[PDB]
Amino acid sequence: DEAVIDIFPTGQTMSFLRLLHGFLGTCRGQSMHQVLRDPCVLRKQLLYGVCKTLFDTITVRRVAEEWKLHAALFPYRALDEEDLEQYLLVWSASLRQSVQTGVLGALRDILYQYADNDDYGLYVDWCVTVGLVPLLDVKTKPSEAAERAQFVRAAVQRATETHPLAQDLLQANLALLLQVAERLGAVRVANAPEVRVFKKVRSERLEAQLRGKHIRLYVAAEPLAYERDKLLFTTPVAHLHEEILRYDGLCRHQKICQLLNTFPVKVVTDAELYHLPVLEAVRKARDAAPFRPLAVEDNRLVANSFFSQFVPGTESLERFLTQLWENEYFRTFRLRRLVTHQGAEEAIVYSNYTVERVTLPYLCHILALGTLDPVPEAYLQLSFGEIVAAAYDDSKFCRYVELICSREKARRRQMSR
Amino acid sequence: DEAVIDIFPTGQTMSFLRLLHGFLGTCRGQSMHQVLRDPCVLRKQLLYGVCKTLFDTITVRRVAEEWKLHAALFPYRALDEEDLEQYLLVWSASLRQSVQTGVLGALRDILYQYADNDDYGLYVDWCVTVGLVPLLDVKTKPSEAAERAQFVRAAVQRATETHPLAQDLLQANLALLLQVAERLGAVRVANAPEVRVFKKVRSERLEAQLRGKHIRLYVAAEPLAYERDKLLFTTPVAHLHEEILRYDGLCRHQKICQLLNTFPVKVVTDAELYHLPVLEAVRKARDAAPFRPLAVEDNRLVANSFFSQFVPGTESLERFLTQLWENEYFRTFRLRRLVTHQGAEEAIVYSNYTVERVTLPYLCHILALGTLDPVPEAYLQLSFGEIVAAAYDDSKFCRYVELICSREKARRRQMSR
Amino acid sequence: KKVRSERLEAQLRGKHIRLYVAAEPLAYERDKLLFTTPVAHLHEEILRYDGLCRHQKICQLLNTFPVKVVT
Repeated sequence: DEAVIDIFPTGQTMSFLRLLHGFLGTCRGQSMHQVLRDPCVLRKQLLYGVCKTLFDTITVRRVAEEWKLHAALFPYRALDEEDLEQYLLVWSASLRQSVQTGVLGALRDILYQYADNDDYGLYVDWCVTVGLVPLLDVKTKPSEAAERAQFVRAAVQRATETHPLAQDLLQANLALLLQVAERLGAVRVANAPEVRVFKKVRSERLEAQLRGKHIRLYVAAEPLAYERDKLLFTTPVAHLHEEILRYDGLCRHQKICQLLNTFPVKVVTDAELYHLPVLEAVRKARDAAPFRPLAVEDNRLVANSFFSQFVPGTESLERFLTQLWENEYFRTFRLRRLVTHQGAEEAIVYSNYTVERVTLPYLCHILALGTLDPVPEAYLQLSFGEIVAAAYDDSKFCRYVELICSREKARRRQMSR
Repeated sequence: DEAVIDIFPTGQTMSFLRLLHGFLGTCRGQSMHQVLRDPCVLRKQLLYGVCKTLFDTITVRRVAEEWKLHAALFPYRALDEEDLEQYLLVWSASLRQSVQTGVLGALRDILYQYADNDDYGLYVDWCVTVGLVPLLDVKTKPSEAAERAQFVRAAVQRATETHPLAQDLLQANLALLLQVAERLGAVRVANAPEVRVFKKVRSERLEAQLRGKHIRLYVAAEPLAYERDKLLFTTPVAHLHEEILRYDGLCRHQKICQLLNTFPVKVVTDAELYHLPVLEAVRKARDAAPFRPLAVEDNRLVANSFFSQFVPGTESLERFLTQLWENEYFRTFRLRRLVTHQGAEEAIVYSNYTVERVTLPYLCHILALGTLDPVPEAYLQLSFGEIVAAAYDDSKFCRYVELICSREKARRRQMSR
Repeated sequence: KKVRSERLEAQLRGKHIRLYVAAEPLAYERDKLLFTTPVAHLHEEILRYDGLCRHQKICQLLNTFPVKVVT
């Protein structure tokens, strides 16, 4: 039996998850954590990365080849003065919308089936409250890899009946598609009881076990460790644990100093009230708070007493704590505050440092990052389905259309002129 | 008998539905849940999805063929200088309004008959308060599928007497229309007494039963489960349950400390008031609140008493709770606040993230999502009937009118010039 | 609302009449059942207001005299 210092299921960190999802502590700052765990933004960045890796592959060759196919199939032309640019622009729009809705249906189906592990919304807690994530690599029989291969083959059959160039792109990159699909169902966030993580004092190679079985873990911020056997975390929630404990103690104190002043006089020695009228309400109230005196024996000597009536004010440290939570979650992740003119907090949303700090290291330890890339934060406010329309616009897919536009305008301009 | 931790019909979550529809708690924020369960926006997005799936199908061929039909039926033409564009524009407007009112009558009939299951308004409660929906897959005899076929055939007979191009669109896609009509009446939201959901501790495969019958359920957020046998949820309403319980405790406390200070003096030892004139009113008032003393025996020793007069201030935590509720429902769903200049809260309405978070997973577990798409949030504020006029305008149905406009202007411009 | 089959239907003086349900209330082992309608969202608060109005009238009608004595 090795003496090993333990960190996870103590009071100091089991209380952290209760306060962080609000069993004990509450404030207006509690919302600024729940903005940080939108599990849709992970699937947005995931689809942005897989579509950006998808689209920039064969932008040069097939834009000539399928245009040659549709041109030799239908070379119909009346005049080369006005209608050529109109056919050009409706051509570009039709291609981009067809491959758009094709890969949009493909990514939408393969994500809406099995991207809802929703472990992001716990990953942010273990990256904000202890700085290191427990996770159990769930594996199954290898037949289920063939089952997922079957499912993504059915999805690209939907793409096959959608459009030929889209299914050409998916038949190009389905290998990495099924790779990131299996990496997506590869792990959980260790959301299970009787889990524990500890730091062995002889060799600081702190590792978790789940119910006796060793599990791996990704450490992002190892705590500082000294001759203080208990050890301080550098995590952002542990910056403010004392203050929110002070707040909840003040809430209990205010409740008990309210509940001990209910009666009008002091001596020494359930909607029942609403509906029922006042003539019996004054009857029920008088027995609802029984007058109780208070007494201790003393010989030849009684009190010269004093009375104190106060309630502790919550609004001062309430405004202080909400300001503390607000400026804290704006420093340690640079959330933006986009507003209109004289506009009051229209949106709080992820910015460039936030995705770099939480989403990209997440995909580092899911190891999907070998193919992916960050989404710019201006794109993240957009839609689930509109994001691709600017995503492959950011690639040279729509930039090659301008060059083939100039090539076609030269090709028929030397015909006309 | 298996020891299974139970979650649904306890105090902690049956009280959630009572506070959410306001049996116990109240605030100015309580409306911000009821804006989130507008059941008309689901049928809005549903009709947008089915009209978008309809209208992009045959935009290329039949616009030429039916114009050939109308041209060979009536090729009358006086001059090609001014009147050609006028006939062209009234032609395009008549086409779009005819198919508009055709599919509008079709979707209006098939929606107003059997889309008022209104289960969205309960789905948002089980997605906001426990993060998972119980639901019972209601099935019937297979004859009723032929009754629904009969109903949609009657609706397309109304389309038949409306317009032929709309009847061609519905005769093209009536199969998937029957699919979405069946999937719409496929399930309820498990709004029934004696329903229960629990989490089996031996394998965390939490499942619901209805009165002993096993039913499936869609989990969107697995709650955190530990050696704490009770488990904490990550949902929005459980983030603020304690604070509104504090509010209701203060409401009861203020009601008592108002109801116990009603008499003017204290010693130690129903509209019947309004109509009645004051001479008998002051008579009924004194017996309406009888003077009562209060007494406990003591020997050789009496009181040195003190008096307290206060009621708790409700407006401080009332403003605090409404602000908490407000910024809570603004972070966890990015509800927009569209306003005019110096305009105060003109509308709170669904934005891009909100439909992605609640409507699209709803249609994911109704499995209508294989044919549908999100409506952009700017369209959802528009009408039930005007929405399609922009919806197929977003498609190439009105964009192909510009190309056949240029084709007709070339076809008669080479005739005139 | 019939508890055996939730097929809630109205009658007029013993004669059955039809009804259009726009929002069926939620029903549980709570025999009284909660409505999802907007007026039931604020019923408790306006009952609190009317109780306060009665309370203010009766605490006005009990302070009308200038002096108060005991005996």
